[PDB]
Amino acid sequence: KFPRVKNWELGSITYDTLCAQSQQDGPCTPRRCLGSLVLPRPAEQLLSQARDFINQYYSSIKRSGSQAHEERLQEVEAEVASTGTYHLRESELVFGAKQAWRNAPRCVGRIQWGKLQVFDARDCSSAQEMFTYICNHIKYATNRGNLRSAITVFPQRAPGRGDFRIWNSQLVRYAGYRQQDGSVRGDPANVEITELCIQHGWTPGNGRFDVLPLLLQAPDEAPELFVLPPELVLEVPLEHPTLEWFAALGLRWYALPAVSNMLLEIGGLEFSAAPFSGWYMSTEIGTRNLCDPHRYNILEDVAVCMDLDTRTTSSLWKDKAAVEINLAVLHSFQLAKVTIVDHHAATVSFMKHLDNEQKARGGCPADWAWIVPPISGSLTPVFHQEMVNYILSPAFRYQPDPW
Amino acid sequence: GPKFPRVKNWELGSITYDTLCAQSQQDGPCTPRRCLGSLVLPPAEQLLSQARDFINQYYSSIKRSGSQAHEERLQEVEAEVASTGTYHLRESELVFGAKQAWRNAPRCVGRIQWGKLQVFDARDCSSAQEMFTYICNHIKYATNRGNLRSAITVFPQRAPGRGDFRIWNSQLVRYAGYRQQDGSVRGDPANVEITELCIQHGWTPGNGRFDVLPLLLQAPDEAPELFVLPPELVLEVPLEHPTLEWFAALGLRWYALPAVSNMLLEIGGLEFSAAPFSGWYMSTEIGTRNLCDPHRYNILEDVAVCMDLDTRTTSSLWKDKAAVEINLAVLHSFQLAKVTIVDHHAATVSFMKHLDNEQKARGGCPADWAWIVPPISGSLTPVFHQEMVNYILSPAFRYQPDPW
Ligand code: HEM
Ligand code: HEM
Ligand SMILES: Fc1cccc(C[C@@H]2C[C@H]2NCCc2ccnc(-n3ccnc3)n2)c1
Ligand SMILES: Fc1cccc(C[C@@H]2C[C@H]2NCCc2ccnc(-n3ccnc3)n2)c1
Ligand SMILES: C[C@H](O)[C@H](O)[C@H]1CNc2nc(N)[nH]c(=O)c2N1
Ligand SMILES: C[C@H](O)[C@H](O)[C@H]1CNc2nc(N)[nH]c(=O)c2N1
Ligand SMILES: [Zn+2]
Repeated sequence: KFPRVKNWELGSITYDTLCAQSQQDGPCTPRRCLGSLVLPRPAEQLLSQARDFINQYYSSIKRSGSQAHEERLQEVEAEVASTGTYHLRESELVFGAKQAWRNAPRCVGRIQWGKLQVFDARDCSSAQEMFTYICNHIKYATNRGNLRSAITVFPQRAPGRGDFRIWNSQLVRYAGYRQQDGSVRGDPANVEITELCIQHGWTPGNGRFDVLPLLLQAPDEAPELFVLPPELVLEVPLEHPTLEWFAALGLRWYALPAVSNMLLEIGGLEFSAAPFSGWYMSTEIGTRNLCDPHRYNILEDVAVCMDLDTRTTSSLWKDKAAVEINLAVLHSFQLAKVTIVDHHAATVSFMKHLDNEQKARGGCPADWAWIVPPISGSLTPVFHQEMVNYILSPAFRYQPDPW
Repeated sequence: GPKFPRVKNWELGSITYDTLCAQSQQDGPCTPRRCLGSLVLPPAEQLLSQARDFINQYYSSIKRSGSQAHEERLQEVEAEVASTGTYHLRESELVFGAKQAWRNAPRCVGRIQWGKLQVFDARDCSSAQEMFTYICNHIKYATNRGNLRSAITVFPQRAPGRGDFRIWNSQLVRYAGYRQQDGSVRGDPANVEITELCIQHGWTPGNGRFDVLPLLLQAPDEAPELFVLPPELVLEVPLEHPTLEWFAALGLRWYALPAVSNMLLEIGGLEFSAAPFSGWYMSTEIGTRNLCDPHRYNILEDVAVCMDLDTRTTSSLWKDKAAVEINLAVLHSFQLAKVTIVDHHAATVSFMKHLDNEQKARGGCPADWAWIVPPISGSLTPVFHQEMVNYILSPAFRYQPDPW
């Protein structure tokens, strides 16, 4: 039937009936659960996704059955019948983008879902125009450190025509320069994208925190290279509140977390270039970006600066170092007046969100393994909260790298 | 290419495929519509097919699959179920299935040790006094004065039209939880119910934070009887911190032996309702869950205050700091007292090795990511970065309803 969802800290029980409105399969079956996998392994179709979304939309503005509702359904119906596709009204698009964020099972920032600035960029016809749009998104979202959630939406995909794409996974990323002695200077996650940029004519640096250029691709054209104006890219030097040697490590991170390679699906329409940004949760930088073994991997360095017993695991040097690194990030962002949220405040707001959604929709799709932060899991309330995972539409999806 | 789940390690870039999951006979809670992977609690013909499957597992494991002894044992079991409705396991079959149930347990991070398990056959036990004796023997052997040893004691199987053997307590060692007149709980809140049950059954209760509970043991079709463990059998470790000298003054302690006693051990359709097993602790079980869960001892605020942290703002990471020191204290104290313990780094490293071993041996390993990843320092350990497939294999350990 419907999943009984229990919170083990409070003894409380909800029933998820929102999951019944899932029209898309996930990776699991009764025989085996694949919930920990990061990636996923005619015109009547399109028409029904379209009607469904238009229905959601008119329900959202409390105008179901009305004249504008009926008329909008026929517009969509007439357009698909004749051209095999259709187009969204700006207001529908705004609604759709907001629902997509709201439906995102991995996002711990969804308390904010109704407060999203949506830029319509569907009147874009060149890489160069994409660059102008992207720069404005960055300026707006960054806002001198008082970060604001934004999405910019580029022209949808069209049958038998290449996609608009941003090649970079994030609008802001540090280069990863593969040294021929195996090692990597900079961010190992970005070795491939850095190499692509160089091949398309970028003059490379030799630092650990070199901001990449963007490769933008207008349909069926080679990607073009655009160096972002340094004044648009706000960064925070990292220093520790009590450990005065920490700043000497020469660490920094950018302020704007903007995903640029995910696909946005609304009403059966697909937007292959639709970068979005909010603000960082501190553990994203402090734990994953700086401490992941296959990223900057600074745990041992900091642990030695703290004069810790690296010899054995049981001294918990790793854990001690990690906490200070995360503390340094929160302190540094706070000192620079750049918006940040720690994992405790984050998960506390997420619980409140689960509650809002239970009353609003009868449930909330959430991915436990992603919502629970990378350190201090059970210290946060989400750890103790059962969650149901499923795919609702509108939705953000992964898509292949365009190369 | 391959028609089996693809499994990736994101730290190392390595790919595997799980073919073992194909052997799964029991469905879990998930469907294509929704993932319920994070939920904690999600006929002779029937028996025969389960039994045949197990005897096949057994003969495969001794490499006599297809043999005469194999086909004979099958006929023996089929003929035994024929005249009685049940069958019985040979001793070494019981040992194999006990070890295979542990090896199959998706939630257990200690499975590297699965081959080294002492199996105490107690299928001759006929009273509650006898259960207590066997349990005491288990505690003595498993504890081994601090040099801990994996063990399980198997009591008689469920029998048609006859009451189960049951240990009412969830563990062999558990602290009491006394509900106060002011609504609070003294001791361990996890154990309020079992505590009140012990009292109802005649236990004279203490009033400490760390009172060991008596066992409520139940022989077929009999009321449970109460048994107090002799204190010298129950090894405890006082908790101190290696540098913070005041930590020892908190008066915190924990027992050495983690022994689960309310789980049902299923082998070839046969159900062993009382089959307590024990290993040694992974340090975060004590330091993070037992000592810091809000609904357990909840000492995080206490420790933080002592460390002089700013408990008024989340962004001080005072929870994170205190939690680290509490885990360090758990480790340091067990080490100092020479009681076996494994930290969450060492444990996960060893579990990675287990996965590699099982990949070669069985072509996969069922594993519950939410339960394998530790409750602090998640992405600091390698299993965080390891994708896992979860499914039910048999023989298996299973949750069972509480006897009352
Ligand atoms: C406003 C502050 C926000 C915070 C604090 C936040 C937090 C997070 C975090 C921690 C993750 C996990 C990502 C990872 O660790 O790789 C995530 C993922 C995600 N977020 Fe946000 N988020 C915010 C805003 C937004 C916005 C504005 C959108 C889109 C409109 C969004 C959509 C998503 C999606 C689709 C994912 C999944 C990404 C993936 O599967 O790789 N979030 N969020
Ligand atoms: C040898 C050292 C062992 C270690 C370090 C270990 C570690 C763990 C840990 C950390 C858990 C998670 C439980 C929780 O967080 O509440 C667990 C669960 C489990 N273990 Fe072990 N274990 C060990 C031995 C054993 C043995 C000997 C058996 C059985 C013969 C066993 C069977 C299980 C089962 C069935 C679970 C799942 C419990 C549940 O779902 O409630 N383990 N183990
Ligand atoms: F190679 C890969 C294949 C699949 C997933 C992967 C990691 C996922 C991309 C990361 N998911 C988003 C990470 C991120 C970065 C910056 N900002 C945000 N962000 C912004 C708002 N909400 C999240 N997310 C790598
Ligand atoms: F109220 C509840 C309902 C369902 C599950 C829950 C937590 C699971 C009991 C805990 N799982 C066993 C915990 C445990 C304790 C002591 N030792 C061991 N142990 C020993 C060897 N391997 C594990 N596990 C509470
Ligand atoms: C294998 C595992 O599922 C994978 O590493 C996941 C776990 N949870 C995560 N959670 C967040 N927030 N971000 C991640 O990249 C991941 N990775
Ligand atoms: C809701 C969630 O599934 C629950 O809190 C789980 C998460 N992971 C766990 N992991 C372990 N090892 N032990 C547990 O009791 C739990 N509890
Ligand atoms: Zn699942």
